Parts: sequence; structure tokens; C-alpha cells
Amino acid sequence: ELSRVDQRHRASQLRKQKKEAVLAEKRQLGGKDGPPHQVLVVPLHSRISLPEAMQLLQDGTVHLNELGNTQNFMLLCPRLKHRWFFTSARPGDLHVVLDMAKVADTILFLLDPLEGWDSTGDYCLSCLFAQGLPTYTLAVQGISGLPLKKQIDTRKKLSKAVEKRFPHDKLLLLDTQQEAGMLLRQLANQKQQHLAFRDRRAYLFAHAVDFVPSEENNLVGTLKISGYVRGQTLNVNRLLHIVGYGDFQMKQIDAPGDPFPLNPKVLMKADPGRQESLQAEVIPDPKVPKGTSSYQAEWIDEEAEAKMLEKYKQERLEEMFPDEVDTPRDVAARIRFQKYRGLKSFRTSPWDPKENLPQDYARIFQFQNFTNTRKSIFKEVEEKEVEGAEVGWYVTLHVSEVPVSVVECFRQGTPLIAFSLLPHEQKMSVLNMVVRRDPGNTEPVKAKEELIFHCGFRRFRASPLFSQHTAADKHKLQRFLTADMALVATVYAPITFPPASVLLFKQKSNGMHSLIATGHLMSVDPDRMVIKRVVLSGHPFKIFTKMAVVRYMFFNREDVLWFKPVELRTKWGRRGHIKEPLGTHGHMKCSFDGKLKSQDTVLMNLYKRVFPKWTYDPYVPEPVPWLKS
Amino acid sequence: SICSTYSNLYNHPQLIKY
Amino acid sequence: QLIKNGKKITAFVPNDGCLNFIEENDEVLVAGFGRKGHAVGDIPGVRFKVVKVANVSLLALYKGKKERPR
Amino acid sequence: SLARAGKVRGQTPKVAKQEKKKKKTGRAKRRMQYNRRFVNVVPTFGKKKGPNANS
RNA sequence: GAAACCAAAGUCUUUGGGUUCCGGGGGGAGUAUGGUUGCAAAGCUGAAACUUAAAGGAAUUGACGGAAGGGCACCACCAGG
RNA sequence: UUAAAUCCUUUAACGAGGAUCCAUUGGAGGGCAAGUCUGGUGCCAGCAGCCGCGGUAAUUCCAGCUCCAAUAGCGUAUAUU
Repeated sequence: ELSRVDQRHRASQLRKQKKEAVLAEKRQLGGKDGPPHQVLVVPLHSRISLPEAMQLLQDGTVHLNELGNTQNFMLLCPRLKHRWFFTSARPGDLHVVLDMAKVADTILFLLDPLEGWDSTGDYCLSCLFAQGLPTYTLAVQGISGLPLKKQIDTRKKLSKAVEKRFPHDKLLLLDTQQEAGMLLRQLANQKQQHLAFRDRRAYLFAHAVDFVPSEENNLVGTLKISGYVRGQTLNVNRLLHIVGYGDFQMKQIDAPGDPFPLNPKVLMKADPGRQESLQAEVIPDPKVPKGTSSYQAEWIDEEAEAKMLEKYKQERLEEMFPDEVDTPRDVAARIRFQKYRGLKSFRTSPWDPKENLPQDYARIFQFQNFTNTRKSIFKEVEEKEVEGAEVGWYVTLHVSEVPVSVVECFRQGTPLIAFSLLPHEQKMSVLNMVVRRDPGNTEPVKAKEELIFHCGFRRFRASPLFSQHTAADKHKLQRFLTADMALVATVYAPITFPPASVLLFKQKSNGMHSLIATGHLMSVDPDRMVIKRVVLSGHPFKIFTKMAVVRYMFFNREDVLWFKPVELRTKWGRRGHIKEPLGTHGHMKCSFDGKLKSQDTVLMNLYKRVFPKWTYDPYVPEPVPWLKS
Repeated sequence: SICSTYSNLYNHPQLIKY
Repeated sequence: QLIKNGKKITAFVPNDGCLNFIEENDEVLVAGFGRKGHAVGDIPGVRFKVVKVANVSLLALYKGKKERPR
Repeated sequence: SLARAGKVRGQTPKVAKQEKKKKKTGRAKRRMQYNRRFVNVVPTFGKKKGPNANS
């Protein structure tokens, strides 16, 4: 580099550029031009009483909103020159906290001085960690109601307890209004953690929801949801997804007066009929004597518990032996395994990705090149500006068709968060996620068992398929969700552009949602082959040199002739091939590369391609608050 | 009639062009 | 890609299944691998190893002591 | 092609650790190490056995 | 002395007669660049990134010779049955 | 005690039978101390500073048991001696 003064000039130039980027990023939030800074308050312990924390944190000017159960306000202070919108959510109530944690810019956790948190706080915190953490801050409540000799030890015990989830984070006190002002100063000046899924879509938190029914007997009508645009520029032609009730097109946007400016009616756009995106979930267009034989004719309540125990023994059997299936002797093996074939190698042997497709694949969409399309769409998001409403503007959305029940939920206390999608995000295809199993639950999960998916601002029920997470073209089906592996879950769902946080829940009992798997979204394609393996075992009971007579793998003579081409392998490392059947029963001669032990077992691998089951429905039951048994 | 099949090419999903 | 200078490096993820704890565009702490800028063992042209992923250690993730945010 | 991750670790059956009596620590552990190596010594003609020698 | 060997390649862990040049694992490479000399060809001076667990020096046996000599055999030939 | 405290010290009262008031971090082929143990995997996953291990009896991977070193400490990266 040389020339000390020129090196210092280069360092000054880099300092100036990085500082300009930093100031450009920081000014967009909680200011005169940007949207309000949204904070979500989660009291992790049941001993923590949320209302006095909110009242102490309440006092600039306060504008209190009111809902059915939850009570949130909006704070406005020119001393910090900063605008806040505070909300509160109870842990365990996964619907509310998980559904408006994806819109808040900062999560404020409240902590018990004595214990770290509850089990419900841990459950909510696991869901928050896997769903995507915004900027977070830790605060504590009951420290100043204790003597000093217990106070110092209590803070040390808290510091020991928090390190297991939050390694090195400072704890702030909420005891005095001066501490509250210090905490608002801390929240106003943070390094912001940015979630990519929020930043690529155009999301909005509904501040006020109005409804005008088209026909009260039809129970549908126009919704007027008003709030601040926070993500990208909000364009009318894109569809709008309301997170609990599905995706549908919107009619009009107007910009009324921003009611609460930092320092103190006209319609913006209607949707053209041609430029609007269409509501298209799937593809629209669909001489023998009398007594002689053939041998000589050629010469001429507790039932659920029993199901749980058999599931346990099936999971235990499928862990000791990967895909071992006993052949039925009542029906023929070539009929029961009619759709199965043998692969010489799982890696190199070809398989046509379009060989035998179900009728469900005639109802989904594919991508000619998903990577290039994703990059192109993201470039028109970032590098190109649309004619919509800019971020931070208080607008009102007139959306066309929505049931009345949504409005009822907005009067219950449940928040409404609506985000406008990317192009090609309503159409359904085969989603592939990579997930790993949460240590909290150990219930066995079958491959095609119904689960609840939180996949990038969407919630839906589906029956997946679990596969090896491998870089090859074929992937072996996993008949169970294992605790330690990273697996691929395959579903039918509307397509999402990665990255996206993915949660898998199981409806346990009494309306309770139990988190079973956490992960993210891998590439979307229906050409990802999932291969189910069936392993058939036989006992070599007459052993000679390099060839043996093996039984119990088959029970007919022509089953041996049907599965003759498939190469056999061995638990002790031998590789062989069927030579001849001898008996009318399933006895066969098999050649091998070496000599077999008496304690040995021959086995054959059969393969089929399996597709997921179309059990998609966007409706998800509202959870009851979580508790431990 | 052992490990032989026809397996015709049918009902492909509609692909989105780039 | 390192944050402070923009240079591109290749870092080895040691234990089995530990690459599954890594996603794309993730914040990762990297150290050298042990031979002071020299490549080690079988791996051609790798001088670095991943120490921490998303500000939690790969050791605690592998042994299952902690959970990873995203 | 190939490139599985965590294949064997996810394959191996999970065997739980048995519950055993705790080990002594500190001066007591050094006392037990001393009494095992230098006090109750068994004479051997060639001394070809280790402490972890099995079979 | 590592030895092949060497009256020097000796008088060296019992290590100091005087003094010049000059090496520091193998490659990149005596290459790039700069300087200088030359009509030119080129000469002199002379790196780094990167790569590698070796490269090398003396000796010591001799699988194997498409290396050479001999001998033996109707499970080899010649003359035949 | 001290500006007032806290801590240390001094002291009433309570506070110990192994399922506790439960000690970890690395390793067990060689260098380099301590297993040719058992199960799983099968040149894969991986281990391995170096030499190497893994392609079906793996003393080296992943585990269980056992053992070894230091021990309220012990690993790893880097600068340096």
C-alpha cells in the first residue's frame, strides 16, 4: 500500500463510506419519515405481572388503543426524537405472540428475578428462536423489592440462569421511571437485527380495521385495514395475504391523515383489471382330453393408547432395522410389490424424474429454472421501484372479499398482519423443507402423519414426506422423524421464495399445539425424487462354496423369477445374485462373491417412488395456551 | 416380464418459463 | 466473506452433521485450523475452521447444550 | 452425488448411560490412585498387564 | 568423515592463525517488476502471492532381466508306432 | 468494618449418607499415560497438529463400559520465547 499518509487517507475513505451506510440504515426507523418502532413485550414467567410493567413503561405522549383482551398503546417522545408502538403478548398463547412477533422490530423479554422463566416461557422462547429473532432486550422486575445482600446474589443467579439461552446480554431493571427512560434510550439506540423474509415482502400491521358487508346473508364484504407500510413499496396489483385467513386480491389503497405524527381522504390507487394478479391456486384445466392334467397335457379411550404403544414398537423396530419388511405368504410378493424395482446402486443407477407421475402433479406448477427466476424477481424488488406507497406511510387497504369472522377476531384481541406477496407466490407446488427435531417432544411421528406448518408467514395443515438430506438425485424415504438427523419434509403448498423460517407442530389433545420440528425452507421443486425402500430378508440354510440355498425371502416359484434381476446383498458384506429357484416354495439357489457364514442373512433392496398426499387446507385451529403435563 | 416396464411420459406439471 | 475487509475464505466445518447447523447468509466466527496459514491433512487449500455459528458455538450445538437462533 | 451429512451419527442406536456411583474427587481420588498402584501390589513374573487391560 | 574417501576434506564440543565470497526444506524461479549495461541477443542485481512432506547425499542386499552361459526330460523335440 | 455500607474476621440458631451439598475438560495406534472390549457404519459419515485410520474381525470414526492426564479448571486459534 505504502505512503503512510495515503494509507491513512484510504482508511478515512472507508470510514466515511461505512459510516454513511450506517447512518442511512439507522434513520429509517422510529423517526419523522419512517414507520414507528414496534416493540413486543413478552413476560416469560407467570409470576411476572405484565400490567404494572406496561404502566411503568407507558410514560412523551401516550395514545392508548383498546382491544377485546390485549391492551396496547403508542408512545411519542421528542426528547429521544423517536416514535414507539408497544404491544404485549402472553407466552403459551402461541397464536398471538408468534403471529405478531413477525412484525415487531424489537422484542422485550421480562424475567423473574428468582427463576429464569417458566416452561411456557421456554416453549414460547423456542418458538421465537426458530421463527426468527428480531432485536431483543432483557428486562427484570422484582430486583428492587429485595435487600441488597439478596440483591447481588439474585443478579448473579439470574446471570447464571440466562447464559444457557442468551450467552452474553445485559439485564436492565424496570423498577423506577428513570430506569424506564434509560430502557427507552437503550431501545432507541440498538444495532437492528434484520430478517430477510420481512424485508423482501411488503408487510403491514393493522392499526384499525373497518368492515362493510356486501351482503349480510353472504357474510362477506370489503375490509378497510389501516396501518403503516413497513417492508417494501406496497403495490396494489400484487395479492395480499392475511396470515390467518389466506391470500386474496385487494381493491384500492388510499392515504388518509397520519393520526399520530412525531412532530405536529385522497385515494392513491385503484387496481387495473389487466395488471392485477389472478386468484389461481392450482391449474384450471385438468384339444385336451377330459381327465388329463397339465403335466401331461403338455405331453399331448384405550384404543388411542394401544395405537401409541404400537407406534412406539414400530419406531423401535424401524431403528434397529432400517426398512426391513416381512414378505406375506398369503399374497404373492410380485403383486404386493408390483410397483417396486431394484437399483444396482442408489447413487449411479438412473431414474427418470418424469417417469410415472400422479394426477396431483397435473395440478401444480413447476419452475423452468427456480434459481434464476428467484434472482430476477429479487432484482426487480431491490433495484427497481414500483409506483406504490412508500414505507412508513399510514395507508388504508380496501380489500375485496373477506369473511366476517376475521373482523370478529379483530374484536377478540388477535392482531391482523397482512403482507403483499411476490409474483408467483399463490400457486401451489411441492415444497421441500429441511427440519430437525426439537428436544422437548419425543413422540414418534410417521411420514404421512398430519402436521401443522408455519412456513414463511403462512400456517397450514399438511401430510409431509421425510427424506434424507442428501446432495444426490435420489433420496431415501424416512418412515419416521428421527431425533438427531436433519431431514427433508415434502408437502404440497403455495410456493415461497427462500429464506423462510419453518415450524412443525402436532395437534396433541384438547386443542394443544406441541412443537416437534424446527427448520428452514430448501428449494421448491416437484422433480426431487423421494424413494421408499423395502428390504426383504432370507435365510441361507444350505451353504456350499460361493453359492447357497436360501429360503423365506419368497414363497412362490415365480416370485423368484420376477425378482431374479435384483442383486442381493448381505449383513456380513457379501454381494450375490439369484441363480435358480428349485422348490415350488420360495427356495432358491444364489451365487455370491465369497463364502457365507452359518449365522448370515441374505437380503434384497426394492425401491419405489412415493409422492405426498394432497391434504392441504389453510384453516388451522386456534391453540389453547400451552401448559406442561 | 421380470424387471421391465413401459412407464409412458404423461401429465407433467405446467412449468413457469424464464 | 469476511466482514472487515471483504476477502473470501473457505472454512472447514469439523464434526458430522455440523454443516446442517449452518444456513446461507449466516453470521459465522472462523479461526485458523492449526498450522499457521498452511493447509492441513486431506483438505486441499483450507486454512480455517468454523468456530461459532450465529453467535453460538458449534461444540454446544453438536453436544446439544444450546439452541441456535435465526 | 454422495455428500450425506451426519449419516453415521444419525444411524447409530442411542444407548443411555447407566446410573453409577459418583467418583471421589481431590485428595481422596489421589489416595485411591496411590493405594491401587503402590500399596496392594500383586507380584508378577514379567508385568505385562495394564490398568485397562481386558482379555 | 554420513560415507565414497581425503596427508588434507587432518591438527573441531579438548570447539578462536588472518581475511574475502557465499548457503539456510523442495518448487514458484533466477521467473515477474524496477534499475543498470548492451546495436541486438542478452548480461548483472532480483522478489512475492501460491504450492508441497518431502526432494536430496552416500553406501547395503538382490524379486526381476526382454542378460549371458550350462545341464536334464517321449508328462520336450528329432526318426517313427 | 465503614463517610454510610458490603466483604473478610468473630459469633447465637438451623444446616451430611451416598437416588446427595452428585467436578469438569480433553484423550485411550505411535510420538504420548491409558482397551487388539462390545454394538453401529462400511474409502461413507467422519477422525487425524504429523505418520496415518475408515473399502464387513475399525486398538483411530459414532456410541456404551472401562481406563489415563491435569483438576476448579481444562481445551482450541493466533503473536512470541
